[PDB]
Amino acid sequence: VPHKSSLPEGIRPGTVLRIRGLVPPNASRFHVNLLCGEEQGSDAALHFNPRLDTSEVVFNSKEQGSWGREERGPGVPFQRGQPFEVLIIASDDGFKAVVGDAQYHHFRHRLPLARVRLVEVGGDVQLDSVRIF
Repeated sequence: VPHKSSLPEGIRPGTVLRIRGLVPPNASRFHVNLLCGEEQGSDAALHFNPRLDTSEVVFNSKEQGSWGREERGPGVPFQRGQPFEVLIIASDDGFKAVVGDAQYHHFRHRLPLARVRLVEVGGDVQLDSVRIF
């Protein structure tokens, strides 16, 4: 079951999402979605998708059900069995992903930031906390 964090007032530049958890020892993939609503099929402003099986971290958007052009971070700074800390930071020009102690990727806004209303974490992941600062 996905972890669904409603944010009815939305997010703004300076919003920090702090995600702490652990990658299960048998994990293949997990994701963090910033979605525009609570309904099924809602558009995704950001889809942040570590893929342990294919050694990549995919970034994308989704509109009217269709995935956009994939972007990728460098390598895969996640390991089966190991804890992680991810920051997703909103700015006027996009999202910054931070993993561990380092800036990881910058994802330029594709959808208006003001549309985001929900953070969804799904897939093969153990979540300890998802915090909005």
